[PDB]
Amino acid sequence: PRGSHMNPKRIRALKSGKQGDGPVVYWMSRDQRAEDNWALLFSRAIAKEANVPVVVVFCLTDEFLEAGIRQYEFMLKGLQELEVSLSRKKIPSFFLRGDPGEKISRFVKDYNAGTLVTDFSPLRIKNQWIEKVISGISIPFFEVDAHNVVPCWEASQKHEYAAHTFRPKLYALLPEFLEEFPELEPNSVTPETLSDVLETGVKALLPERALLKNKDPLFEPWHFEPGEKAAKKVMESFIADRLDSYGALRNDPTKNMLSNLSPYLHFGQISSQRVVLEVEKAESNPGSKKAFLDEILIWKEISDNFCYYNPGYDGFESFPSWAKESLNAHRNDVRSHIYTLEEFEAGKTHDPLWNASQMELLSTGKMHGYTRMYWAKKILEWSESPEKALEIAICLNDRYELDGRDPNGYAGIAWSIGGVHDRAWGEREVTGKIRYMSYEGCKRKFDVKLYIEKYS
DNA sequence: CGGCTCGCGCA
DNA sequence: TGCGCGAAGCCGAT
Ligand SMILES: Cc1cc2nc3c(=O)[nH]c(=O)nc-3n(C[C@H](O)[C@H](O)[C@H](O)COP(=O)(O)OP(=O)(O)OC[C@H]3O[C@@H](n4cnc5c(N)ncnc54)[C@H](O)[C@@H]3O)c2cc1C
Repeated sequence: PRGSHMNPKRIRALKSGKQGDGPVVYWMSRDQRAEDNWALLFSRAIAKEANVPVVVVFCLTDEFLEAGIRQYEFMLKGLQELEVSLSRKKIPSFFLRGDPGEKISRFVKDYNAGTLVTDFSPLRIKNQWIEKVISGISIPFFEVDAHNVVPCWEASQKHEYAAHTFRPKLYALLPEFLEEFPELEPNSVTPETLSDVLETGVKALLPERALLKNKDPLFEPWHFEPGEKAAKKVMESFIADRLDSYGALRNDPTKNMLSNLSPYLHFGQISSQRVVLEVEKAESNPGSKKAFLDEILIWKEISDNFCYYNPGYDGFESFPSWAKESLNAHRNDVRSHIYTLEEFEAGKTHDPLWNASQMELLSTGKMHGYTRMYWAKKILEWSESPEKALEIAICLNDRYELDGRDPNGYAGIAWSIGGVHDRAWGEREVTGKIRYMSYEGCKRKFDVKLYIEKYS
């Protein structure tokens, strides 16, 4: 589809047809950014060879009622900044409200689009929208992987059992797909208010707000500034101040040594390929670079491999055969404790370490990467069944995490509860052969009293 | 067959 | 804190 700096393996055809005489339409969803976006670049390249302008369309769905204000404001404020960025490049952006299966097909017919492009997401609801759009349009429909360094359908053609089998496949394709991004050329031709959608949506989510006793909100919004510009600053400070000590202080929740990039990486406000490009060129601790590259490349893209090849990624059926047989045998085991969804949500357990972990989630929207393991595994230990544990963890993870509703979450929860991408460990009660984490094990690895005292 | 992103005993 | 071992089931390189 033309291009010199454009690898054709990044784009695949969802529907064939005669290319219309209208503008090229980029259905933006996962990658909400103007820079370092292969989908927006491939849309501009197709627009250049056809001598037509490119436009961006974003469909705001009713999915925001399932989450809260913390994710709604973080995403909508970045789209307000993105609207100004695309305007400087003469790219007009259109924001629709409703079902994408019906709104995109109507926008395509109304604007007389010539070609339709969208980004890649392995989630179930995205494939449902794509099949609805294919049946309602008659122009070519393409899909570009702008979230992974190596395209998901190109890195592996099957479900990967572990990371030690996915690691050689990914790193073998890095010299081809790891490249610099070309600049977004502005439009040569020419062709709802986001402020009202923000005030309307916030007023609908106000009753469901997380509060404390004196009716004060629990969420602290000053920890992470949303937007494409702020995501660049978070990367720069991480490379300059936090990348050196990353390899040694990554599992210490009392130290702020993480990249803090998952809120921006989830909404697509920053390209993970851009982060890899800068980390590769940075002269820092070699063990710290290898530890970070293993996270943002192997573990981030293998979660896309998990959801894309297992349509029941949020279910007990996606668990391996050894894990399902172990969890099934311990179904009748008496639990030491039993808490419901409301008691897990308010942090009213007997474990001050688990409660402090839940408080960091409710107040900042980003639980530390290490405690999220202990947070999820203790749910399986103090719940009715593995299905209820999977249901409570997914609920709290997608409702209060800023990086929630992400393929990393369903793969991370399945790792902690179902042992996905893990192996079997010592036999125990209730949990069986699933990996076990203890409060005493965290006491020997970091100052637990400091973590508890920080979040009450 | 070899090696996989815990708890535990011991410097 | 840092290291070596234990307990476990299975992939995949042959
Ligand atoms: C039960 C559970 C639930 C999770 N929930 C989510 C979620 O909803 N959204 C989410 O983005 N991550 C989730 N993860 C992964 C992990 O908790 C976050 O990626 C990380 O804590 C975010 O902080 P960070 O970006 O500063 O981490 P860093 O150490 O800076 O990691 C850098 C990047 O690497 C990737 N990464 C790191 N660790 C993992 C991992 N274990 N799996 C996959 N990718 C990883 C992420 O893209 C992250 O932004 C979850 C993990 C677990 C165990």
